[PDB]
Amino acid sequence: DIAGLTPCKDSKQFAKREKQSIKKLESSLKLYAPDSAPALAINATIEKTKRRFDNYGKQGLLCGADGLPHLIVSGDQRHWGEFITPGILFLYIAGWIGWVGRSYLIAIRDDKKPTQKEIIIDVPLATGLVFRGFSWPIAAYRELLNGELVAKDV
Amino acid sequence: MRDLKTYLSVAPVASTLWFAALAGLLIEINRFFPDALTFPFF
Amino acid sequence: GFTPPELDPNTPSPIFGGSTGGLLRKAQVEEFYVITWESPKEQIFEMPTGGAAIMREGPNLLKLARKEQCLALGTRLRSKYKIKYQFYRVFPSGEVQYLHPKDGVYPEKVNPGRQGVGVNFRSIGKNVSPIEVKFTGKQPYDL
Amino acid sequence: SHSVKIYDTCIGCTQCVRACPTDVLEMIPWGGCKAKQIASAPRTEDCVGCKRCESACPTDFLSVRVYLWHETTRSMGLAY
Amino acid sequence: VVIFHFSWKMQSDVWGSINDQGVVTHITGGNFAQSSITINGWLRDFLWAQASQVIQSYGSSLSAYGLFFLGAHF
Amino acid sequence: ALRFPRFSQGLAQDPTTRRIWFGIATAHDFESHDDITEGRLYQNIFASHFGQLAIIFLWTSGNLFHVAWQGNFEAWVQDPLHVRPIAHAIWDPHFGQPAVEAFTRGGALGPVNIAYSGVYQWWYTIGLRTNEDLYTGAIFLLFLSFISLLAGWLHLQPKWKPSVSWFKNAESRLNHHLSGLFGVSSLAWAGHLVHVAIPGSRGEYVRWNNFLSVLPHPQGLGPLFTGQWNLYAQNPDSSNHLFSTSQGAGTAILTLLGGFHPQTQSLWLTDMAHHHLAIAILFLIGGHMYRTNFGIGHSIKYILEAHIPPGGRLGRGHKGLYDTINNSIHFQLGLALASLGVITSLVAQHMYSLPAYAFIAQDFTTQAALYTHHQYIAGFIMTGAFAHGAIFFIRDYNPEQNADNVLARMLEHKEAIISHLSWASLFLGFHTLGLYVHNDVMLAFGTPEKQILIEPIFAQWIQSAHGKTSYGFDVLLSSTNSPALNAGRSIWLPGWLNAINENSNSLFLTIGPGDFLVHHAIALGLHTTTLILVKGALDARGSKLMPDKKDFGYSFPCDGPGRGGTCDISAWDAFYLAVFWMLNTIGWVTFYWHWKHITLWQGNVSQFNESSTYLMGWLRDYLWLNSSQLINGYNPFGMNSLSVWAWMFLFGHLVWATGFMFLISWRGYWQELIETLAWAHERTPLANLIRWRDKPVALSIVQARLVGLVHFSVGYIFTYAAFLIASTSGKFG
Amino acid sequence: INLPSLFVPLVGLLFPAVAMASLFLHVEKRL
Amino acid sequence: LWLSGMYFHGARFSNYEAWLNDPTHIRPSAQVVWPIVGQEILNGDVGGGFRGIQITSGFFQIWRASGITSELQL
Ligand code: CLA
Ligand code: CLA
Ligand code: CLA
Ligand code: CLA
Ligand SMILES: CC1=C(/C=C/C(C)=C/C=CC(/C)=C/C=C/C=C(C)/C=C/C=C(C)/C=C/C2=C(C)CCCC2(C)C)C(C)(C)CCC1
Ligand SMILES: CC1=C(/C=C/C(C)=C/C=CC(/C)=C/C=C/C=C(C)\C=C\C=C(C)\C=C\C2=C(C)CCCC2(C)C)C(C)(C)CCC1
Ligand SMILES: CC1=C(C/C=C(\C)CCC[C@H](C)CCC[C@H](C)CCCC(C)C)C(=O)c2ccccc2C1=O
Ligand code: SF4
Ligand code: SF4
Repeated sequence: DIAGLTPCKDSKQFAKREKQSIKKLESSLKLYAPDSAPALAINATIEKTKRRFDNYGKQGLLCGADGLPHLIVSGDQRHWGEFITPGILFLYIAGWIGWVGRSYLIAIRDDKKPTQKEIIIDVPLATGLVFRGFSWPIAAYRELLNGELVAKDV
Repeated sequence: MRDLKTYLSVAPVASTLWFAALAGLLIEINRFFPDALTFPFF
Repeated sequence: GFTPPELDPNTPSPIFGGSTGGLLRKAQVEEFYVITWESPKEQIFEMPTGGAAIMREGPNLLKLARKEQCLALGTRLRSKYKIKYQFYRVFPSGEVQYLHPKDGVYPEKVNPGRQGVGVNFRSIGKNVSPIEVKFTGKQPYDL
Repeated sequence: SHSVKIYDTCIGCTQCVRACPTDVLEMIPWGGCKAKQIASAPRTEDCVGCKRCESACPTDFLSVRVYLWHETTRSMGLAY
Repeated sequence: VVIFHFSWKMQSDVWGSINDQGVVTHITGGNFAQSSITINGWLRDFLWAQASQVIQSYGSSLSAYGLFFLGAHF
Repeated sequence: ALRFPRFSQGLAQDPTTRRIWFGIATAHDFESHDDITEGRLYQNIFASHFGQLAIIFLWTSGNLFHVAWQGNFEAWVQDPLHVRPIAHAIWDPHFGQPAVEAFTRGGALGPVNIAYSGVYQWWYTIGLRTNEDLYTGAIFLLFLSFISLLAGWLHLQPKWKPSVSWFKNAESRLNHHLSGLFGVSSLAWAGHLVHVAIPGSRGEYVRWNNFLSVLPHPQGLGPLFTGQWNLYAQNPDSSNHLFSTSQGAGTAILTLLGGFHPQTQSLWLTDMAHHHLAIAILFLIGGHMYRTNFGIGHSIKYILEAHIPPGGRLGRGHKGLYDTINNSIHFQLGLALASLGVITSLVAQHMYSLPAYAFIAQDFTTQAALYTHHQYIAGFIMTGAFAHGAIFFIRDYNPEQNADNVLARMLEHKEAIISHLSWASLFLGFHTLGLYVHNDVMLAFGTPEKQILIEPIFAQWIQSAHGKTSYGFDVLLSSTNSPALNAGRSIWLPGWLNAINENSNSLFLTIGPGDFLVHHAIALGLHTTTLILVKGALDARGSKLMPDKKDFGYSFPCDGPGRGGTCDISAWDAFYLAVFWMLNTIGWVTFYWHWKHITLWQGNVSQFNESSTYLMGWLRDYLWLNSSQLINGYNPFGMNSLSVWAWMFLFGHLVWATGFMFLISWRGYWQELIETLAWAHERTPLANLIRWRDKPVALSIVQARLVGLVHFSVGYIFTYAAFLIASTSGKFG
Repeated sequence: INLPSLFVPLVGLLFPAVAMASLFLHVEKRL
Repeated sequence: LWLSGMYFHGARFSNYEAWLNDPTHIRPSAQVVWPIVGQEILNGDVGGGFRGIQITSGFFQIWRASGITSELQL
């Protein structure tokens, strides 16, 4: 496949690592009582590990000679779920945060003592402002086009 | 009450409450969908 | 134009028990400083080098190894005890040099008998760059 | 001996003179401000380079500038 | 330096396991007397030798100690 | 004057020990010396260059003499792969008997040192075979250094010293250096390779006494002037060819194969001679560009001033740059250091992947030592280039003569440059450290499969584009019908593809996620060091915190505690802080190289692949793991040949640590301590009869920073060199 | 006769001694 | 408040009684970690049918020397 890697579902070292992990987890389980709280916790962890490995095989991740999943970020459409749509999600959230904070700073910049509203957050105004980050992708775009995103005269 | 609200919104207190809420939210999201290495929905 | 007071030996020195912060060989071969004041009453003050000393009634004379020490002592005498002081620089040859207050009035108060030294008639931002004074003995600020 | 310069932006506030710990600066008559005063540096040979005078100057940029130069036993503040 | 001395001396000449015949096997086989007199011995027989426990802690219940080891270095 | 230093009258009057210190640390700063002029400065620089050439020749002559005298060359050439080359003998009266026993190696009669500079392989490849050749080379080089000193002295004397106008003749100097220093020199090297080295690698021993009686080619110079040059490549050396013997030898003197010599695992000598001949032709042609006394050619300043884009996006373009470069010597030094550092790093990168000396690829410790050597020197050269750029800004820059040209416009938007470079550094550091810590925590919890392993897919694609076929990308050279592949199938691609796809050499190593992460660490280091240096340079002339910085010189302690405090505000201090980052970045580079190569030499590349993704792997599987033999160099049960490194390893640990002293504790404490010490000495019997003559004083602030940095760097270098050499030589694999 | 035996002390003890003495005399006295 | 926290953790989230039955056998522990992000590996096998983080504060010895035998007293 890409970069000489093979799918984890049909890879062999991936399955070997899965088996070894479960064996290691089970080794501890046999020491305690069959149905004690530690035994239940260890069983839950084993089930979690099995579910994790099955999901990794299901999503179609690529596994190297090491038997571990590898992430392709070149832009291949078969792997957009590895970096590109999480990347878009991060960009949206981070722009939300930055736009909300900038809106707060611009809103409080007109008082005689703006610093007072900076060490003591004016929550009433902040609660109204935080929701602009839902549509910041549009507000920032029209802010740039309208030419007042960037401070002229500087 | 009014002064309690004022002090309760000061930088340190507000930041700690915000980060406690964020930590709880992220913890719950991880708990429901743990071991997530990719975005499979689309 | 303010004849500076002449240093008067025989004036008593403050009561002091001795210290390891006194004069050294520099006083012997280079220079040392002497400060004099009046102090209306006998009282205990903090020495600029060691512990505490007591000013005698009437004139007091103290010899220090640094001018900065003399100035610190004078500042304490002027602000804490409200005493007028003057100090000199003494060379191993036997010379004495009146130092402060140079013209009878302390340097803080403007006096009509002082000329300007090292005053530039321009803002600090109008100095030439080093390239213009390169390979000449002058510095850009000396101009 | 360090070089101390007084620039014409001086407002004659006198704060630098109060600060010098070796009596290097002075106040002299002048006519370009309200105080008719300006700082002078006639005894830079006793300057130790502490730059305590510059910390007291309220003008922006400074009106008194200390340029550290050749070192002497007086400028190095040595008692031995 | 004091705590390093205490730890190495205790491991070398005091702490250990007793056996049926009374033969004491010390955690470190009494190498302090002969190895602690050089800096190379302190670097090798103390730091290098005894860091194996912490660096290997990954994959076990002591993994937190290795994490804190690296974080403290940072 | 009237005492040391005589070049500084202000320092000679300092009554303290400072006069001595600053007397030594400003001897080569001619511009700040009393009664300095233009011609004086240039003549001093010229003579110092002659002195440097003499020193270099003397040093290489000493290497030759010692290898010829206590060396192993005659024995080494008999079996290059199974005998350790000897540098020089050891005569230390402090050695004990077991030390003498342990240090006698290489078949010597006493304790000796095993050379790791790689001179044996280099001298063997070029044609030197016996100790007599080494002796002749050493004598010739001693003569050469003597002649260099004679030239320097001659040009010092009046009536031979060039004028300033001569020094500033840039066009003629460029013409001669391109067509003469570079072109003719490479032409001569190609001549030597054709006449001596290539015959030497085929059995014949061509020397001064018979090189006129031997034809380098059976049809000498006939093909060359007739134009039928292919006759010089008609019979290459067979792939079953032992190096210094005629078994399987050819007659071609120039070729272009591209692979390696199968036995020596190094480049073909004929290919190298052809390379040097070609680039000699290129340099000779290109060195006729500028105008001199013959009325044809180019004037550099006109080319510069004519390169101004319409639309004024670059302002006045390069107008006025010729005069600011020709008159500013620090500009010239900065440009030279920049280019030199770039090509030194290039040498480091190319020497390990395309070895040119026979049997050096099999000498692993030599390869590692050379790579680390050249990388550290390149880092120092780059840091120096930036330092001298800042120095030029301070001293030789004229704002009015550079009005609105590229330099002024660089100065006037420095803040955007600095801020964006800061953003790049922040991004790289944040995400690289985040991924490393994530993987490390993941392995702490026993779940390696949950790591964020990103495949360096772009680099793998580039490798595939070169012809490698381990990633299955099927790109140029790795495809089958691509024009790029088809164009060179008959020249060099056979050998090149044979070498690149062969996976026992270092020609384009296979890469994975660990390589991705470490390369991004490298990028972080480069960007942060560039940030520090660029910020120090562009703000050298002054900033908002100190607008009149240009009048305070390149290096000064501070501006006092006023205005919030002005510690480390000079450009010298920016360079000072950048040296730490340079050391850190080159350390990461060499750690990566050495770990990858030590795991490849063991046939255990997997181990690196698994353990590189997380930092604990670096700490345990590399530093702790490869440091057992070194620390065991000597122990309570005796010592072996590695003890000398084990000692140095500790020595480098001490120096570095004492460096932390001058960097943390500052002047005032030490000054007061020295004052009380002076009192004590003056107050004691029998010793007050002895009197110091320079008043003791604590080290200056700038001097203390410099001394601390020097300790830091010396300890860094010594400890890493000890570790690298002991670990690679301990295994010899 | 062992050439190293003569020179190692010469360059490690005699040479530094004479050089340090001469340079101390040069640096440390009024001219 | 710190001491009260100590005693409460020893009372509820500890294997104090198991250690009391066999001191040399069980390794003292008075802290467990919730299973959230795979950190439950830190709940190591300390003996006495308990999984937690081993404590080196020496509280178990103090409680034994004081005469505390049950968790009601803690
Ligand atoms: C381990 C040692 C260390 C570390 C980690 C750093 C890290 C950094 N240095 Mg630095 N430096 C060091 C040693 C170090 N330096 C030394 C010894 C010197 C010689 C004096 C210098 C001199 C130096 C200079 C001159 C400069 C830097 C700069 C920087 C920053 C570059 C920007 C970057 O990479 O993004 C970030 C890199 C990171 C490693 C992120 C650190 C923060 C992480 C995410 C932790 C977050 C906190 C976390 C939530 C836990 C909080 C705990 C709670 C109790 C608060 C960076 C933060 C440059 C700079 O400032 O950038 C503009 C700069 O100019 N360094
Ligand atoms: C810079 C090159 C260089 C270097 C690094 C060394 C280094 C060394 N030499 Mg050596 N040497 C050299 C050149 C060099 N040599 C040359 C050109 C000759 C003449 C062919 C010799 C002849 C020589 C002999 C006979 C011996 C050594 C020996 C030694 C070793 C012990 C110290 C010693 O005896 O001092 C060096 C002794 C000398 C007599 C050197 C004189 C020759 C040069 C011209 C002196 C340079 C002085 C100059 C002012 C400074 C140079 C610039 C800079 C490096 C400071 C030591 C590792 C001894 C040894 O074998 O080790 C066990 C020994 O007995 N050398
Ligand atoms: C062709 C290369 C070259 C040249 C010609 C110059 C030339 C010059 N440099 Mg420069 N520089 C260079 C490269 C170069 N540099 C590089 C690569 C760097 C990066 C490190 C620097 C960084 C640098 C700085 C920061 C400064 C200069 C300065 C100067 C000027 C005065 C130097 C002087 O006299 O100080 C005297 C010489 C010394 C103090 C050197 C003695 C101390 C060294 C570092 C100790 C050596 C290490 C140690 C002994 C080895 C270990 C010992 C043992 C254990 C083995 C001068 C014109 C200074 C200047 O004033 O600019 C105008 C200045 O401040 N340079
Ligand atoms: C490895 C790092 C290192 C080292 C070696 C030292 C060493 C020293 N520190 Mg120190 N210190 C350090 C780090 C270090 N420090 C750091 C990082 C800080 C920052 C917090 C400090 C802050 C600090 C302070 C504030 C003070 C010291 C003081 C001292 C000195 C104490 C006097 C003494 O021990 O007598 C003897 C010296 C030693 C035992 C050191 C090694 C000497 C070797 C064994 C002798 C070798 C001689 C050899 C034959 C020489 C021949 C070589 C020839 C070629 C020249 C001593 C020299 C104190 C001091 O100055 O004393 C009054 C002091 O006040 N340090
Ligand atoms: C500060 C300063 C200075 C300096 C600076 C510097 C030094 C910088 C730098 C820099 C650098 C050091 C850079 C580098 C670079 C490089 C580049 C930019 C490149 C490139 C590219 C290309 C062109 C490519 C091509 C190719 C080919 C050919 C083929 C194969 C592939 C490749 C891609 C490789 C001075 C003194 C002057 C002045 C003042 C200022
Ligand atoms: C696709 C991709 C890629 C790449 C890419 C690239 C390379 C590009 C780019 C890019 C670029 C070139 C960018 C840029 C930019 C620029 C600028 C100039 C900007 C800006 C912005 C701003 C300024 C903003 C601001 C703000 C916001 C909006 C947010 C919040 C608020 C604030 C205000 C902060 C890769 C392959 C890797 C992978 C896959 C994906
Ligand atoms: C120790 C120390 C001192 C005191 C250092 C002194 C007094 C130096 C004393 C060293 C003596 C002279 C012996 C040094 C031996 C050297 C190896 C000799 C080098 C001389 C030539 C070979 C270059 C400072 O003055 C100081 C100032 C500012 C910041 C940090 C510090 C600081 O750390
Ligand atoms: S630097 Fe200090 S001593 Fe010198 S003039 Fe200023 S205040 Fe006075
Ligand atoms: S402090 Fe500045 S403004 Fe005030 S008198 Fe002195 S120089 Fe003038």
